Amino acid sequence: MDMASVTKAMAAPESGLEVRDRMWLKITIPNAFLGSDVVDWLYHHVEGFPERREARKYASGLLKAGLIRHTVNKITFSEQCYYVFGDLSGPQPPPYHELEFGGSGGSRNELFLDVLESVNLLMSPQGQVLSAHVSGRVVMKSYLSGMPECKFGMNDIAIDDCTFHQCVRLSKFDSERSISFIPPDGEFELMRYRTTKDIILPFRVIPLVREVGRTKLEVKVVIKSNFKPSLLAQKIEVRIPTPLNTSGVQVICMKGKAKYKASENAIVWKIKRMAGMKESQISAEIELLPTNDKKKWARPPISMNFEVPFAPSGLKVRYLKVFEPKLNYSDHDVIKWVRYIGRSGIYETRC
Repeated sequence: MDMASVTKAMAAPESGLEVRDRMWLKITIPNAFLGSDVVDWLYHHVEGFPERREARKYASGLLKAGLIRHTVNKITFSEQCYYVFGDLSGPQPPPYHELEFGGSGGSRNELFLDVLESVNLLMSPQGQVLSAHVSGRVVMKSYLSGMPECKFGMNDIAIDDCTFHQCVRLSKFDSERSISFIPPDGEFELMRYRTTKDIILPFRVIPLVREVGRTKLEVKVVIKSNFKPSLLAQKIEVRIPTPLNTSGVQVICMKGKAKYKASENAIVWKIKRMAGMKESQISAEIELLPTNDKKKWARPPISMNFEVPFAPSGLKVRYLKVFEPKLNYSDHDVIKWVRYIGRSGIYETRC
């Protein structure tokens, strides 16, 4: 078989080879294994080897091959030192520097993690959630020098299905709650996913519409923010659909502002931002012209758009270890920035 495929074998988290985070000096090497266990698993599970003296000659081949990188700069293949995988899957710009007072600040090495989810709901008049699911994706801007091996980890959250950027090693997710990989430079979609269980619904809408004769139609809708009081959801928009026979509409709201764009047959309520665990109300009286043969219909659900600074799925980033074998830097030298941006898609409540 080919060398690449062989290593890829040890790769599977279930394979024989033990691979765990080891700690040397102050540093902490991510997903590393002993050079011995490699020669072991090499012959024990890899056939075509006469003696263990041949299983080691091969291992030395993988080191020169690159499929296996030396934790700390060393040319000869030792067996009593740790190792980390290379690029098992299928350009040098000038670096930055810390600004000093006439001085050479250490090279720049930071990364950005963006968790972008979109919540979609279809709640019933009384709260009975009907539709519900979150479509998310984790994007990453990499500004790391060389080819540092990284280990991304989060909580575990019943994730449904998902894809992963090629550079992602074969990482079990039900037991690891962490995947490994060699980050391509620049920005890329580390992974994608979609969940439906245990989703956090930012807002809850309590719609109340009453009929008073024909000309009168009362409306009182209240929204309840649902999340830590410390977090503020901004760019909020509520869309309440008015009948077609609308003659005149009067609105009242203590917070934000709300207009009645008839050109769209709906009242638009815009709220600068709103804290957690809080309620807000908007009420309005709708005038109706006697309905002389109106189209066939039922009240379009009340849509809602927003943006909350957290992961509507419950996903939270626990850590992103970075380690460069060739160069000297370890996590301690890397600046890590995260940011959750949960937006809203089809978020409607049955009128």
